[PDB]
Amino acid sequence: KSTYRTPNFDDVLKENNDADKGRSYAYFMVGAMGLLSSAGAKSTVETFISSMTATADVLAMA
Amino acid sequence: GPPSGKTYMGWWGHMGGPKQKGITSYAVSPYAQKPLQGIFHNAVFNSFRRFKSQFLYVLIPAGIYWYWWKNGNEYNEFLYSKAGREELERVNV
Amino acid sequence: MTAAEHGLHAPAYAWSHNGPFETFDHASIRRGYQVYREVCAACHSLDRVAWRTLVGVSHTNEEVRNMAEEFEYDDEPDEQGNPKKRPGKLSDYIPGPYPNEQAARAANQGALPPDLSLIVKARHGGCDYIFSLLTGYPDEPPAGVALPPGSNYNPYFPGGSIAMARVLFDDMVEYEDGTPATTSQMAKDVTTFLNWCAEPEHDERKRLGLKTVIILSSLYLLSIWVKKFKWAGIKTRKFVFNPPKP
Amino acid sequence: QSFTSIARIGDYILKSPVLSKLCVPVANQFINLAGYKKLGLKFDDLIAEENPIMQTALRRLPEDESYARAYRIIRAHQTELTHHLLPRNEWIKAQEDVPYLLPYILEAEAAAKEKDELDNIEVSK
Amino acid sequence: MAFRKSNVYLSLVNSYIIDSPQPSSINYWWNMGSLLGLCLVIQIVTGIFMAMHYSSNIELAFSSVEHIMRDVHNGYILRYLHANGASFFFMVMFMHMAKGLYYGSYRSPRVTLWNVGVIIFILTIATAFLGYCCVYGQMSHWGATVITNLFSAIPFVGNDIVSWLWGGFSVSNPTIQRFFALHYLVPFIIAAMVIMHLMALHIHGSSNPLGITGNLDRIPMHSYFIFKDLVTVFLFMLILALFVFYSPNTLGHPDNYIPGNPLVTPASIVPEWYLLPFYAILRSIPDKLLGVITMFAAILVLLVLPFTDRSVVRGNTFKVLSKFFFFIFVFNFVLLGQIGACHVEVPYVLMGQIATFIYFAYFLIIVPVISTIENVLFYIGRVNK
Amino acid sequence: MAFRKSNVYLSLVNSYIIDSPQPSSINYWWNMGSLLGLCLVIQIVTGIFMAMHYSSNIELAFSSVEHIMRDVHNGYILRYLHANGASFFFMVMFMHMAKGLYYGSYRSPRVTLWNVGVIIFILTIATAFLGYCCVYGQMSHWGATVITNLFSAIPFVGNDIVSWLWGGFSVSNPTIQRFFALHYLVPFIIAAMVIMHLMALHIHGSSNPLGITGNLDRIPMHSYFIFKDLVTVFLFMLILALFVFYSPNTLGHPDNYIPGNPLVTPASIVPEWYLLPFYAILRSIPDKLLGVITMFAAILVLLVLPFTDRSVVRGNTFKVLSKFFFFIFVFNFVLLGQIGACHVEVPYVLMGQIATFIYFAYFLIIVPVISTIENVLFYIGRVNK
Amino acid sequence: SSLYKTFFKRNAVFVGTIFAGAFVFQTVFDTAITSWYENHNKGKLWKDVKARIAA
Ligand SMILES: CCCCCCCCCCC(=O)OC[C@H](COP(=O)(O)OC[C@H](O)COP(=O)(O)OC[C@@H](COC(=O)CC)OC(=O)CCC)OC(=O)CCC
Ligand SMILES: CCCCCCCCCCC(=O)OC[C@H](COP(=O)(O)OC[C@H](O)COP(=O)(O)OC[C@@H](COC(=O)CC)OC(=O)CCC)OC(=O)CCC
Ligand SMILES: CCCCCCCCCCCCCCCCCC(=O)OC[C@H](COP(=O)(O)OCCN)OC(=O)CCCCCCCCCCCCC
Ligand SMILES: CCCCCCCCCCCCCCCCCC(=O)OC[C@H](COP(=O)(O)OCCN)OC(=O)CCCCCCCCCCCCC
Ligand code: HEM
Ligand code: HEM
Ligand code: HEM
Ligand code: HEM
Ligand code: HEM
Ligand SMILES: CCCCCCCCCCCCCCC(=O)O[C@H](COC(=O)CCCCCCCCCCCC)COP(=O)(O)O
Ligand SMILES: CCCCCCCCCCCCCCCCCC(=O)O[C@H](COC(=O)CCCCCC)COP(=O)(O)OCCN
Ligand SMILES: CCCCCCCCCCCCCC(=O)O[C@H](COC(=O)CCCCCCCCCCC)COP(=O)(O)O
Ligand SMILES: C/C=C(C)/C=C/C=C/[C@H](OC)[C@@H](C)[C@@H](OC)[C@@H](C)CCc1oc2c(O)c(OC)cc(OC)c2c(=O)c1C
Ligand SMILES: C/C=C(C)/C=C/C=C/[C@H](OC)[C@@H](C)[C@@H](OC)[C@@H](C)CCc1oc2c(O)c(OC)cc(OC)c2c(=O)c1C
Ligand SMILES: OC[C@H]1O[C@@](CO)(O[C@H]2O[C@H](CO)[C@@H](O)[C@H](O)[C@H]2O)[C@@H](O)[C@@H]1O
Repeated sequence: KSTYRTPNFDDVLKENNDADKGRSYAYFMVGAMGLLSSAGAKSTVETFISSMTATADVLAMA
Repeated sequence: GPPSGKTYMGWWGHMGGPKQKGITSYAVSPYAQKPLQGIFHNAVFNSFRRFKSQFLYVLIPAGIYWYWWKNGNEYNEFLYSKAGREELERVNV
Repeated sequence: MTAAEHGLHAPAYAWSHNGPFETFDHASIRRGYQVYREVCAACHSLDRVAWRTLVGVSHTNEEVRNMAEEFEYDDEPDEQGNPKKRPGKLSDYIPGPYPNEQAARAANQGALPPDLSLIVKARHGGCDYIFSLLTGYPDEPPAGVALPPGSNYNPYFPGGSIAMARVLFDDMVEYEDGTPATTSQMAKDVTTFLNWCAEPEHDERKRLGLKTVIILSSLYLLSIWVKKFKWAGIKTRKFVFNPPKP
Repeated sequence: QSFTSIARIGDYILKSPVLSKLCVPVANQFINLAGYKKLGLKFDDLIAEENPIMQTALRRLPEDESYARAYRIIRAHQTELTHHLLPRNEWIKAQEDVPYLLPYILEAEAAAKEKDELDNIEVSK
Repeated sequence: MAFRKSNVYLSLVNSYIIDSPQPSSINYWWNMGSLLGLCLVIQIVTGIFMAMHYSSNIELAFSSVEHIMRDVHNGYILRYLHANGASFFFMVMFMHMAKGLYYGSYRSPRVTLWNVGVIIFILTIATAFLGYCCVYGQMSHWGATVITNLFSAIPFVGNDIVSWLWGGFSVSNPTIQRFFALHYLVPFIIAAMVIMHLMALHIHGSSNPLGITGNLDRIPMHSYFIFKDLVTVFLFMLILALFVFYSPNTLGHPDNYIPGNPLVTPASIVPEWYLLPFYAILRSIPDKLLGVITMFAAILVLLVLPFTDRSVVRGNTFKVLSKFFFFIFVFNFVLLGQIGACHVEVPYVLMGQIATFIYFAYFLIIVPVISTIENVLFYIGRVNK
Repeated sequence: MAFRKSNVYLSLVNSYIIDSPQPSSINYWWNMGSLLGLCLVIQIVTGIFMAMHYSSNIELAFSSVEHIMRDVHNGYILRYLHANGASFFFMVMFMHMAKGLYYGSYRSPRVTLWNVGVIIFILTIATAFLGYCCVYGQMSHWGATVITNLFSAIPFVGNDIVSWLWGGFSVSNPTIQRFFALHYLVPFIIAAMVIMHLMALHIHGSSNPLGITGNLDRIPMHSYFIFKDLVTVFLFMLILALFVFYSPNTLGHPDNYIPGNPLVTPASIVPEWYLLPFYAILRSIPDKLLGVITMFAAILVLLVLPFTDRSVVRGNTFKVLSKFFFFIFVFNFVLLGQIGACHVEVPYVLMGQIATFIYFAYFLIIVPVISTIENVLFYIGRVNK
Repeated sequence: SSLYKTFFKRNAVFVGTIFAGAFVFQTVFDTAITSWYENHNKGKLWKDVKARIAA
């Protein structure tokens, strides 16, 4: 078999209808994963930091 | 830097494998492939492949142990019921 | 282990707080406090519960303030060094009935009524067990069972022999909201109140759980899609061998 | 376990009509159930190589077979990573599942054994 | 060259997490290691933040955990994360170890990797023990009591070691305070041990599901595996979240919600689930000394596997008999755990004794016998004479 | 290859402690590093053992240290070693840093080495501060108050950070307990930084008193420097033992033998001796914010040395003007410390302000001017054109 | 998808936007969840019971 004859990738390739179909999907997916990871990270950092603030039992305004 | 020992793995450019000749490989950019739909086309279709090929190696020992457990569990239940106090006095002390 | 020793399994009642999306019924919490105060408090403490925690949950600031002010607490000694008392405040903890373990056992034939602040989490069965115990005292023990002088039979209690006698009887309390105070209704109410004592974070815990699980579920599916994309080139990589010429 | 030892026991069984009629069928069954042929590998491709005997053997293996081994290995990792099997027409057939490395392994093992014996010989004056 | 390769610090990050050559075919079972790293970090971070509101004094210990549950903002999240986190830490370590058993990861040249791992397992169990004691509930007191007494089985100096560990006449104030001190220490030793684990892993790289060389087709750690690990990181978090917020106490024991009492051992006493199999092993030997020895040997026997496996190939992928017995072993391990959760009663006692023998026989008999048989089977199933 | 070089773990020990090529001419000043390692180990070990008898509760802290002092066998030795050990740690660190300024150890290619060092210095100071707070004497309380309040200078979020560090209205229970938790944590962070420190040292090796290349004549770390370091180790232990057994409280403050009182700052309040120079710098500025900034800049300006040293040769060995001004710097630092122990009074206030100026002028003005001048002196003093 | 292109045009979303989006998401998501949660539990919350208890 000649190395110049590229094997069949038809079942994997998409018809050139929108070359950016995959890109946009991939970028939205990455973008959303990063958005939610950032929200999650901020919430986690805040959860720990806030646990160091005055506990419920020492806020007595006697 | 000091000389450390030889191992069976190296690094990029001298990994430690045999010389490779005659193999040609091809690949296509993920950006040029159908926006991932193989999650419910060749994953759910080809699903249970890893199942029906290996399940017996897991199911038989699983079944053997489950039966042994249920059998011993029921025997215990009987031994501690009114109907089993006679056999309980025997097998115990 | 014999059935008696095990104790009867407690059935699953439909607590309105059973379920990932359910808060406690606060009206039931409020009613439960009354049952605790009028029926249980005389023998059982609630040492880890501070008055201020009832506020915004089952009573208003005023209602709790007034409830607390009915009890005395050790104050700071006067200028001369003599001890002095003071009315309780929101920062104080619900006062117990006994000064020490000895006084408690004396008022209960040698037995010690445990603190109930964690009773719901300190027993297998949770609410179902507490409820079943409170409403599970038969009029007489089963035939053949000899009961230790001073004991009471309850199938749900391991061994069957418990130092606490049945205390819940129809209409021994008069609910403020006009609810018929039947034994089971009162049992349902205190158990709910006791669950709050043990898990005051319940409502808030579940709310954050919904948030956390939706974010992570999304994050999980997202990560799979992203992974498949970054691996697409490798997953479809093709190989061909052409035996080299010697 | 050394291949010399495996061969000694295996040859013994293979020469005995009684044992051979009893064991070989079970062994054939075992190899088909093993499934490595469905991945396109020959048994000798499965031998753990991180030891001096195998390194010696793989060094001595002729160029052409060495390139062939490399292909079967690479093709297998790829197939395995995709969670598929190769099409049947690419499966190694029983006729092809030949012990190509074995002779090199036995040779290397015998040399090391002799070297070990000679390193520890006693002398009788 | 790139700054990530030339910089003294970044080059370490680069070699272990970025350019590290991974076998192209390692499956999801190879994601357990990164997960154990997450666990350690989760455990340490949550522990430190809780440590800020905890009191080791035997009289304030239990209430200070209650103080974290009730008064500390997000305190119940910290505690449930820590407590449930410990459980997940063990479930993941069990899978990581099982992955090792199944794929012959313990085999040469990865013996040191395996041995350091056995070290980590022991430190992790000791750490978990010490942490549980700090709560000072009924299970804590009696667990501290039973486990410290394990050393009383050492002849002659046995009882002195126990008095030394206790720092008194029984588990008391000095015992809880040092246990908390030690609980804080060991996680840092484990981390040190993890680094050694990774150093051994690095000189040989990871193995693969085929059990053969990965040298012919490696793909960089960065991107492929950094993102593949993220998948399991999120699934681990999702499941831990399900337990933490929706079922935070199903993996624990209600008795630990009752303050420790030196005069009463609850009839309902049961060790933490992850310790149950070892507990069952010890309980199977009707002799004090022989009982502790066998239980400890149950962990140490993991060290003999590199020598009892006679197979000429690494891993169980192509071995029918080995695959079958591997699952017998796994299921025997679960049964040992279930036995541990039962009472010392007739059917269960014999079953435990039988399961205990099956546990040791796997490493000492079944593995070496079956592997030898498979070597011959692969040979006679093809070679002609 | 020798097993010490081939083994994955021993090869690290061998390259850092055995075969490491050391410049043949390094003198005893290069023995401070190993001494600092000894200090860290002394602090960690003595600390862990005391932690076993300590109670961070504000109501129990002071008494728990007294319990260690009276009731714990050899407990006074632990505390006196830990306490005096802290001071020695700082005296040896000051000499280690001074050694650096003198021999130009901060310059290329060792700036990363120096910067990590500055990081370690800060971490150690914070650790020592947290430790002092755990005794909860009169100095502990007020030290905690002043130092946490240092952050109230940050605009807008200032008072919020303080409230967060305190965990309440003032230095109280939540503060002492978290400070103990963090006191236990930072020393492990320092250990990790020390590894980064040693990593950066290793790729370039040590410098020498001649300030020139050591590549033409290296001698192995083992025997030579292993035994030379032993000399200073014993000396260090001898002097430290003298204080621990014969003068345990000379380096301390009597006021810290008095339980913390939230309503009374003693008129005799003085910071721990090793912090005095920095304290004097802060007092020299009649403005709150500028005071804390200048004090922090006093530590950060150490990072500027690699750029302000314009000299073409490394070290002061052959530099008359630099050698002189270096000692002006050392004694000025000592004086700043003396001013620190004095009351805010007339002669002292001006002296502190001028000394503070000299401290900064050294790095920003003196070094660059003097080094430039010497560059030209070395040139015209021989070049005949 | 043109919906994506109109906003980012073949470029991946930048950090700043990601972070900015995370801040908007926290507020909006919290409100939506609390809202759904409280409504699902109408009649059980203290604020609902406080309204009932008027005598
Ligand atoms: C109580 C405490 C528990 C804490 C532990 C939580 C983490 C669990 C880890 C699970 C694990 O290690 O299982 C590994 C096995 C091996 O699997 P394999 O041969 O490598 O995979 C081939 C993939 O489909 C390739 O496929 P893929 O393209 O990479 O996507 C795979 C799949 C991965 O899903 C996961 O999250 C992995 C478990 O994504 C999906 O399609 C799922 C959509 C809902 O995966 C299985 O077979 C799972 C059954 C055991
Ligand atoms: C302070 C509280 C905490 C600190 C406690 C630890 C103290 C250690 C720090 C001191 C230090 O680093 O001093 C370094 C200087 C520089 O010295 P050098 O130029 O390199 O030495 C040439 C050697 O004599 C060669 O000679 P040698 O053959 O190595 O023996 C040297 C000498 C070493 O003594 C020591 O203990 C080292 C300080 O032993 C003796 O003969 C005298 C015994 C008293 O040593 C000095 O002589 C100081 C000069 C001012
Ligand atoms: C001190 C010693 C401790 C050690 C004890 C062991 C730990 C306890 C066990 C916990 C779970 C571990 C399960 C086994 C570990 C994973 C096994 C594995 O690696 O399986 C790989 C296998 C199929 O993979 P293959 O690569 O071989 O497929 C061939 C492709 N050509 O995949 C399969 O066959 C499918 C996997 C089936 C898993 C079912 C596990 C059942 C576990 C019970 C759960 C416990 C809860 C009570
Ligand atoms: C944040 C800021 C950090 C910096 C703070 C600095 C604080 C000061 C540190 C305290 C001790 C000072 C250590 C002195 C610094 C190193 C001294 C040194 O290296 O001196 C070398 C010098 C001669 O050495 P040569 O290598 O140049 O000899 C070449 C022969 N051809 O040999 C000499 O000069 C003789 C030795 C001089 C002894 C030092 C005396 C000063 C002692 C201070 C007393 C402490 C008071 C409590
Ligand atoms: C409705 C109000 C009450 C509630 C909710 C309640 C609840 C409980 C519960 C849950 C237990 C734990 C049993 C166990 O170990 O599982 C208990 C024990 C006990 N209670 Fe009560 N109780 C109430 C009223 C009383 C009264 C009025 C008294 C005192 C006369 C009393 C005396 C005791 C005693 C002595 C025990 C010990 C049981 C034993 O160990 O045998 N209780 N109670
Ligand atoms: C804190 C616990 C541990 C950590 C962080 C850890 C981490 C890791 C990591 C990151 C890997 C590489 C990826 C993988 O295969 O998952 C690995 C591999 C390995 N670990 Fe661990 N490990 C731990 C405990 C253990 C234990 C207890 C054992 C054994 C008793 C063990 C045995 C192994 C082996 C044998 C490998 C190589 C697997 C292979 O490549 O086939 N590890 N570990
Ligand atoms: C490998 C890491 C760790 C493991 C496996 C571990 C495990 C445990 C376990 C099993 C418990 C009892 C859980 C319960 O039922 O409540 C516990 C408690 C505790 N741990 Fe850890 N721990 C780890 C690290 C840490 C660290 C580094 C600290 C100290 C800074 C810490 C501080 C505590 C505290 C304060 C408690 C008491 C509060 C509680 O009950 O959760 N832990 N730990
Ligand atoms: C716990 C803290 C520290 C430890 C354990 C440590 C340890 C060491 C060691 C073992 C050496 C080699 C031998 C020697 O020169 O004494 C060294 C060199 C060095 N260290 Fe440190 N160090 C510490 C802190 C610092 C600090 C605070 C600085 C500077 C602000 C620093 C600056 C240096 C420099 C510049 C060198 C190279 C000196 C030369 O070769 O000329 N170190 N250190
Ligand atoms: C490695 C650097 C360390 C330094 C510089 C250091 C420094 C200090 C200082 C200045 C004090 C006050 C001494 C006094 O006047 O009484 C102190 C106290 C204390 N430190 Fe550390 N420490 C270190 C590490 C540790 C570690 C790892 C622990 C472990 C928990 C620890 C535990 C304690 C305890 C319990 C006290 C209070 C008892 C006492 O006064 O000695 N320290 N530390
Ligand atoms: C102790 C071990 C704990 C965790 C082990 C897990 C290992 C994975 C770490 C993930 C880092 C991802 C960085 C990707 C990167 O830099 O590539 C950057 C791209 O990064 C992105 O697109 C950001 C996507 C959002 C990342 C999600 C954060 C993960 C949540 C953290 C949870 C972990 C505790 C290079 O991109 P480019 O190659 O296309 O030019
Ligand atoms: C924060 C950590 C900083 C960095 C950590 C690395 C520092 C290393 C300091 C440790 C010095 C102790 C090394 C002793 C190990 C030497 C022997 C050895 O490695 O034998 C190993 C086996 O070791 C084990 O089974 C146990 C590991 C010991 C765990 C120690 C806690 C043999 O390995 P070998 O090098 O001989 O491999 C080739 C032979 N086919
Ligand atoms: C240090 C790692 C600890 C994280 C362990 C994760 C296990 C699941 C429980 C997480 C809950 C903690 C906070 C919480 O309750 O938030 C909840 C939201 O949680 C999430 O979104 C969790 C997803 C996790 C993403 C984490 C990214 C990685 C961490 C980076 C840290 C720099 C509630 O949020 P909230 O307080 O309402 O603002
Ligand atoms: C200062 C540090 C010290 C003393 C460290 C000691 C470490 C010991 C071992 O770790 C290496 C040990 C934890 C490990 O044994 C190998 C476990 C499997 C022990 C398993 C174990 O648990 C129990 C438990 O949890 C209980 O709870 C209420 C009660 C128990 O009996 C009633 C047991 C028990 O009978 C056993 C065998
Ligand atoms: C959770 C951890 C936290 C909040 C850590 C904070 C760390 C801050 C800094 O470390 C980097 C800080 C310790 C360091 O500043 C650079 C020192 C030189 C501060 C010097 C210092 O000491 C004093 C002291 O010791 C006292 O004792 C009785 C009393 C003091 O006034 C009366 C002072 C004082 O006026 C100053 C400036
Ligand atoms: O404390 C109650 C008291 O009642 C006795 C009377 O003989 O027991 C009978 O009555 C109890 C209350 O109705 C039952 O709980 C008990 O089961 C029944 O036998 C005493 O035994 C007991 O001390």
